[PDB]
Amino acid sequence: GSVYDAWFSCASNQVAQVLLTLPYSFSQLGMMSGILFQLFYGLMGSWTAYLISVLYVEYRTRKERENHVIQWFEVLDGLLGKHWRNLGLIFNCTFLLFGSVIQLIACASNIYYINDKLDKRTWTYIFGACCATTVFIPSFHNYRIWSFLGLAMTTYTSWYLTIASLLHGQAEDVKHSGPTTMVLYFTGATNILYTFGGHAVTVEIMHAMWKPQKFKAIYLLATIYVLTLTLPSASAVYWAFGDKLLTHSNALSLLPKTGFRDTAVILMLIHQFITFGFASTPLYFVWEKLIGVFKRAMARLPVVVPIWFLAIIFPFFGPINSAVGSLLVSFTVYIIPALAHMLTFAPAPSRENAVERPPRVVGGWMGTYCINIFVVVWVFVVGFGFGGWASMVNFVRQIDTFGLFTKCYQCP
Ligand SMILES: O=C(O)Cc1c[nH]c2ccccc12
Repeated sequence: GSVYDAWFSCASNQVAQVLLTLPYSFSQLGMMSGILFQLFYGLMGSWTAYLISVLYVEYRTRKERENHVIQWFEVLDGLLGKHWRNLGLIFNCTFLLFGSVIQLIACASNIYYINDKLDKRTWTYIFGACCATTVFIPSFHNYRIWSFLGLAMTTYTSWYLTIASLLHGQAEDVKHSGPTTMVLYFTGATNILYTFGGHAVTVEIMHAMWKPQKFKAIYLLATIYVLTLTLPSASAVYWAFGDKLLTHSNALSLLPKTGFRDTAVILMLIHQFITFGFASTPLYFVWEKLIGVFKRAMARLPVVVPIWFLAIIFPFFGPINSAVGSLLVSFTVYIIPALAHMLTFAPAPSRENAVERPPRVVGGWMGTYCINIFVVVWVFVVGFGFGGWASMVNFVRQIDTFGLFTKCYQCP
């Protein structure tokens, strides 16, 4: 894969469905805090990808001096022993199970907005089967070169949301109460945390390059483009509708029904189904290996049954993003990538003999360790501590409001 091919991957593996939920998040944070968090986590999310990049280079160089595919649960094994391999494997697979569920919930939610004759829960049955057929495909890693399409699908939707909101225009009923409560505020901040970071598949992309060393720069440019997709779409939609978004998690529910809006759903539905096969093809690999194992394709289904159940019992499109973000992404994409870097380079011989030197601008090892400590401290307290509690108390509130196995979420 070429260097530019990866940039299409880091930009398509980024916001897929959360792009629709970001406007809902700002209604809980306010426009000011909303912009700052995306920039704040955008840089931290881009910084942790660098941490995953130096770790991968260190692993391969050590292993080459003493191969077809590498993954995160194996890089930790080589550097920090098998104890971290189990730690990384569980958190990644748990994030893929729920991360894959979010796609199924999003697909069912989006389709409802072009054909409302069937309720959203029923659409989870139809799309659940259309997402359970992923077991009948050997793998999607071989088709990671078509990521340029995913960027186009996300690019059009982001530019529609901002342009459509601006043309729609706000009205007298529109109000912007900003951070009304801490439960809502931290729930929104967790959606932005869930948005950025790398999504745990940042180590597989690097192995496809002719020169994996320069990935750290590519991701930063890939995150800068994402901010161009999220900052104007989320800021504009919030401006047009304001607090009305609080009861409308999906931005497409508020924008007027139009042929252009239909395109947003159709293009976005494809991008989420493919993103569903990208967040489940690793699950079908670990799962089959664990059980030892068309004789194989059908056997993958057991993994899908949890995806159906979670997607149907908790169709909470908006709040689920925060529930996954605070408990799993905060420990899978921010804290573990940061702890591993600190542990591996803790010994003096490893640090001095590091394959790649630390950045001069950051300030050498002293700067890198200080930043890594901040990442762990900030995400652990705000990302997991406050974010987890606020997300959970907001998540359970959905159960009271809409009930278990709700027929339809946040629809008229
Ligand atoms: O970032 C998101 O909205 C979710 C997402 C996009 N690509 C993914 C790959 C694996 C797991 C989750 C995601």
